[PDB]
Amino acid sequence: KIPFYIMEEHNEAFFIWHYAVAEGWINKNQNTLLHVDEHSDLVVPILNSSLKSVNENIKRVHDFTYSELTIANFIYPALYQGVFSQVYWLRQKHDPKLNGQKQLNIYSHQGEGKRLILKSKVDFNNLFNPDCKSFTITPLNAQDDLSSEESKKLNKSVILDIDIDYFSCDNVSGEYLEVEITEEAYYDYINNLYNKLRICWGGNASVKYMDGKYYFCIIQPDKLVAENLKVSEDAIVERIDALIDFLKVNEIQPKLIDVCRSRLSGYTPNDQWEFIENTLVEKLSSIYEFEPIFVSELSKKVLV
Amino acid sequence: AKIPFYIMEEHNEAFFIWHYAVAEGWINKNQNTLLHVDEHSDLVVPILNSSLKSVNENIKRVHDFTYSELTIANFIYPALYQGVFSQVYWLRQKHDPKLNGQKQLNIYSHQGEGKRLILKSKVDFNNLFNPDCKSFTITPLNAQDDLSSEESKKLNKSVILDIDIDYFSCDNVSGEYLEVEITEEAYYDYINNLYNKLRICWGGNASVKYMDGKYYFCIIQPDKLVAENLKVSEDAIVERIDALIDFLKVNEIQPKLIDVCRSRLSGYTPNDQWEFIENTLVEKLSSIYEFEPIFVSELSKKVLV
Ligand SMILES: [Mg+2]
Ligand SMILES: [Mn+2]
Ligand SMILES: [Mn+2]
Ligand SMILES: [Mn+2]
Ligand SMILES: [Mn+2]
Repeated sequence: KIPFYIMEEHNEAFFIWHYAVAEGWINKNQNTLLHVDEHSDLVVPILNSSLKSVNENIKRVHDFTYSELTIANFIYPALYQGVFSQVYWLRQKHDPKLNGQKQLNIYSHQGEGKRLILKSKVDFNNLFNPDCKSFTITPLNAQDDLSSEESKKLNKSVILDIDIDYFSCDNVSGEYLEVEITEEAYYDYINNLYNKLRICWGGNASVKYMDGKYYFCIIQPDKLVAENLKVSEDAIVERIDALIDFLKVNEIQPKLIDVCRSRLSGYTPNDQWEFIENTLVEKLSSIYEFEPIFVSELSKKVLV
Repeated sequence: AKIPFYIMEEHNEAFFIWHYAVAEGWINKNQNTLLHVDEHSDLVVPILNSSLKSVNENIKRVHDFTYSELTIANFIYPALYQGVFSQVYWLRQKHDPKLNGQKQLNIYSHQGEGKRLILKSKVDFNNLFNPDCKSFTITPLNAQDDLSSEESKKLNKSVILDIDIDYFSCDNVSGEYLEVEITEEAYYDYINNLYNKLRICWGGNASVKYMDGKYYFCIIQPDKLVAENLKVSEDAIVERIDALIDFLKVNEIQPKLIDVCRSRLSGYTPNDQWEFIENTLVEKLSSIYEFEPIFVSELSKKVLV
């Protein structure tokens, strides 16, 4: 049986990886992240906690995961800790400019493990620096014919990290961020000349009134440049089958599989997420042996 | 002849002052130089709800737009798109070493509507004779720079002296700190729900706080202690004001309009220094220029009548 885990939001993947190392399902380091997602999740985080200290025990990892980790900044931390030595990002259609391997290195400011710094060329000072980790991020497609040399390089301690929004996505519902505010806060935003929030926070940011309630729209997606990434149930099935073929052809045997719904964040359509998860698990069960366990089960063992 | 001199609280108000200066005829409609003396570039490209073509119609319209869609960092490119300035010179204490020489840039609006601004490094073939497309330069400067006669000649044309007092002494941590009053429901969902969208999207870059029976959502800097401190001493401030006054004398700068921004309500200028910086700056500017400083409120007064 392959360890198989399902989470609501992607930051939880960090907790699952460290749990797997603790139980010994995957190795301490030199693992491969097969990151199957519409988004790269390669935001370089600044953290309050040192990633050196977070690693010590699983209870500390759990608290960090649901505190400082976002749904787009959870990979570079795992790379800085040396959990993965190479990342393969699988997408429906990649940007044309970005193609082939990318030789990168990550270190923290003054070795504190708080402010991560990304570089293409390894600095002379970071030569034989334990803080500095070298790795490669590669853009792949499910329809890519992979060479015998490239196939060998990918197939080393593989973690199959799948976000359901890979198959069908809604960036408009996903990007949109709001918080309910008081009438006093709403009024000051519009009418106060020097309301810091209006004149210091740009983009599409706004305040709105609905149902006798007030909201600060922190982030509104640009609907003019928004692509229609929501596809039919047939297109989803086709896309899931294409992933199975990529895994079959490259003879991928994961040491850990994790699935992210991304339906509470709204990136996966709310009327599809059940169909995509159910169909994926069915299709994954045809080539792999596993028992799907919800991430809550891991939390309960840690909290007690 | 006195130089029109206007003091404002926040930098978005500069846009209003520039268009007022055009309407009165203190400066020309176009081909002005923006001498931008500030710690921050204020070169955010804004996507707007109002067309910048329509905003320019009358001064009331400009005033409404300034206190609506503008931020303290996106007020320059709208003025460049409207053709108010043909070149910007950014005066900073210490620039990025990579940033050298004049940057040949052009700005145009999506479909010529004047709502969505698009910034480019080279003029697109379609925008070669397009009157919606404006060509300009943005150049870094230092107060210690000795300009050539060719350089000084190029720069010293219809100058607007645009000073943000955060150039002399700055606090980016105080300036970047934002908080908004939220409801009980919003506060307790953030606290109890692990999948609350504010939590999972922003993590340690945001937080919530309870103060005097009220709830706030706060945008915060993680590892705040390690963040840079640009707050300097009064002596350093005086030395830096003298350095500017010397640069203005040496290059024989005679501004058609001076505007000063406090940035103390936004908190970019330290609250214990802003009065000292402003008073010293105005005192040492009067040693090389003749003017009577007027607060931006007096301009707003006339428009709303
Ligand atoms: Mg706005
Ligand atoms: Mn993801
Ligand atoms: Mn995703
Ligand atoms: Mn400014
Ligand atoms: Mn400034």
